[PDB]
Amino acid sequence: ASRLYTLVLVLQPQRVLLGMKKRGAGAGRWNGFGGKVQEGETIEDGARRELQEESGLTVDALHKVGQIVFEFVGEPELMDVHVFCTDSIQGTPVESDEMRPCWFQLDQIPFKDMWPDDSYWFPLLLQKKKFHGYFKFQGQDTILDYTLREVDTV
Ligand SMILES: Nc1nc2ncccc2[nH]1
Repeated sequence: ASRLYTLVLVLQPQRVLLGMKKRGAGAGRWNGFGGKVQEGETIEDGARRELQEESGLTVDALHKVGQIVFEFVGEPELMDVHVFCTDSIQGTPVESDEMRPCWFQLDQIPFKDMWPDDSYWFPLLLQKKKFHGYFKFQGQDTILDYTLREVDTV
């Protein structure tokens, strides 16, 4: 019982784009851009669509970098998050009622204001490693258990 989500990191040689979510799921935290995959839509097409919706940016090729499954205790559905990165975008990041984008130098990624699991897998993304992870959460702040391994094929 899992539901598909996407997550896109615009990762350039010296900086990464994140968005401050203003409401709803994950509000108040910096995040990549993504959301639910639609009926009849490929995961990658969903990732490209959500990047545009949430950041205003157009991406062509997206590179698969990981899969992370999230369990929230007390919630039936697991989140099956397909993570992608890109270094070539078009457009300029757009602030909307839903998200405030902002570039971060790689040594200044705001982990204290991000979901706590990101501290584990972001360093792999930064070194161009691919991964499979699982995180069991209680609430939005507490990781009860996790696994995380590097893979050759996402
Ligand atoms: N970047 C990111 N980390 C997350 N952790 C748990 C749920 C959703 C998440 N999005």
